[PDB]
Amino acid sequence: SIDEIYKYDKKQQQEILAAKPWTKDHHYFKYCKISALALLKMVMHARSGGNLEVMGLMLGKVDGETMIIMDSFALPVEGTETRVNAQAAAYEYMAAYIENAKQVGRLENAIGWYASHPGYGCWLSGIDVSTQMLNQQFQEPFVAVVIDPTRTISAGKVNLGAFRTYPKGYKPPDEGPSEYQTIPLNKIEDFGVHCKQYYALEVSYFKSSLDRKLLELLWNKYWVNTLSSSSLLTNADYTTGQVFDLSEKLEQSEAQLGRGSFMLGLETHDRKSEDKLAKATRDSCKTTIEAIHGLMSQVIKDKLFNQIN
Amino acid sequence: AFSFKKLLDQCENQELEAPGGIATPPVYGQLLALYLLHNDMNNARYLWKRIPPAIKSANSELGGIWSVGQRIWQRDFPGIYTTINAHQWSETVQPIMEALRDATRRRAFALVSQAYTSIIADDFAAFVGLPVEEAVKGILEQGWQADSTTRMVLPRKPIPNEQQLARLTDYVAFLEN
Amino acid sequence: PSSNLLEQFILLAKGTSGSALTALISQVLEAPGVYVFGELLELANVQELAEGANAAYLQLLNLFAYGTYPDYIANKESLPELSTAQQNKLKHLTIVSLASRMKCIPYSVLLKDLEMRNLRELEDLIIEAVYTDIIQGKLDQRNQLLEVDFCIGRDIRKKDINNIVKTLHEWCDGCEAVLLGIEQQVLRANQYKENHNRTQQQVEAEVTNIKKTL
Ligand SMILES: [Zn+2]
Repeated sequence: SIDEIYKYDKKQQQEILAAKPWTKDHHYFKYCKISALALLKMVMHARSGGNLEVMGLMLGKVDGETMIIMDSFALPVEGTETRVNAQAAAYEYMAAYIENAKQVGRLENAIGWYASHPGYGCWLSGIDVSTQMLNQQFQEPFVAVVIDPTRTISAGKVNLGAFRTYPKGYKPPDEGPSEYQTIPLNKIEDFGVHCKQYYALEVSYFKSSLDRKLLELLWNKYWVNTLSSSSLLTNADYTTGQVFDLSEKLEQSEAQLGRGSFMLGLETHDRKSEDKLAKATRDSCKTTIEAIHGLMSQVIKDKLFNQIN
Repeated sequence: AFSFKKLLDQCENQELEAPGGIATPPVYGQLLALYLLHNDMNNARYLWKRIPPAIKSANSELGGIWSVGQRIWQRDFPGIYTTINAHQWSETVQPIMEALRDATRRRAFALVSQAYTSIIADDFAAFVGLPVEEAVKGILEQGWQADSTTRMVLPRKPIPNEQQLARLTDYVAFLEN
Repeated sequence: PSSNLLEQFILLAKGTSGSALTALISQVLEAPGVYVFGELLELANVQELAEGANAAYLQLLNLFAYGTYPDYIANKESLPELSTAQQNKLKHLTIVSLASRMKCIPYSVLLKDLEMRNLRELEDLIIEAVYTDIIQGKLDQRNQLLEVDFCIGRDIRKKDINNIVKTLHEWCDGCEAVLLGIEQQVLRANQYKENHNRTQQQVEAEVTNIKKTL
């Protein structure tokens, strides 16, 4: 059932919020499901911000290890945040909008915050980490989503990440692919200082009626120029960096395996090594299938156009 | 060529199903001749070693074909053509020996064209088993260059959409699961 | 303003005709801008010139409508003597016919079809045609090739309508074939997904059976 996810069960949410399973595991939340509406709104806000960072709130819910997102809304930022934080008259519009949604139907409460990084990638800065750590202390089920309007245009695919922080003092396990990202020199220092204080969630969608309609319409409308070359992957950057990350991860796994071959009776090492190899394989397979799809479209369209008759 | 391959397959089958374990001399002669046609020197050499000496002594033609095969192994084309045209081949061996001679001509013609940017006219004449002069007119009509002063020859070196769609679909099916 | 001038002469041709019309047609062949002559040919007074005694100008106009420069050279005895503008216009029209068939025109073909001796004036003719929005493309002097990306069309003797219909039918058949191929690929992908689901359900059934066994 495509529309099953849109059903809101208030008592079930209250039961989950009373249970607090995330207190039993700091890696509890692993997946982030984002609605088409949410994605579109967030991307539009980020690109209207242009080269300036904007932010908003995300409405949604939790389901097992998965955090869901549905909505998002701007807060009065008089004089581009002339006061502390991008809030000013924040919950003024927020609480009104919230009571108004309890009135017109929307009952999904705050599930997180989104912020934009125009032209400098998706990750959490020191300020972002402090903000998310605070959000993980009051509204425990919160997620820091970062978007990139400039990379959305450059690479073609929307650059989006979902993140959760670790509590002060707590160390992550050895397991950690950590995809490589191009970070400008004015941001790389802060990135490196805080990159191990949080982790990235797996961001996934679920199709839907919102998708079906939106996608079909805009697609036909603007894709009459269906060519757009055919390979926006031609830019080395993305592909090259992904392949480099894969190589690094696999070489690290090999170094581990070589040292673990001496220790007889370490099952955990074998477990993490197998998992890392498997993650590397799936990442490579997704890249390969994307390239294959691009080639398929290119070949079909080019053959149709050039020598049809 | 296609008929020769069919004959070779039939002759190979007849050798395997030999009642007394030995094939008739015509079958062995055809088998040895057809191996030389395809330049399958290893199979021809092993078949010759397999044949008992009784047939070799009772059939001097079989030894003559082996001598031709030995010349083919050494790749001495003037000797190969001389040995081919020296021994009288029976009605079952003359047509295939002529095909072997034609195969040698094409093999030598292509071999010179590839590895020899410039070759002496006498050397090319020896390679093709023909005297020099009409060999020159044979290659001039072939669009080649020949220098009369130095007697040097300058030879001139010469997927459907459905299959692609099937291969791409195989890509996708393999990477999907 | 060529179209407006063309329409005004069309309106004038509905009335005054004869030697004035022939001189008017000659002015059309001399006035730059007019690259389409089919509208003039459809006028009833042009058909009046067909039965009229004078035919040199009509055969001249007919050649500009469908013929090319080499045909005009052969007809130097039957056609009125052209002007510099008339010759350039015909040469531009001939280039249009040449560029219509092949998108890459070697300089050898250009020097042959248009009686072109000097290559310098050939470039002048080419750039003049491009600058007057007749043909669009790029020139490759190292390879001596004329790459034409886009060019204007020409009129039709009502005999190329069959060729147009055949080309459109071939395009429709090719599009339908590609659509059927895409549908077949979609069906094959669905079958592969069904096979994968069958393998998964077989695995889960085997697992459940062993769980029940123990
Ligand atoms: Zn940030």
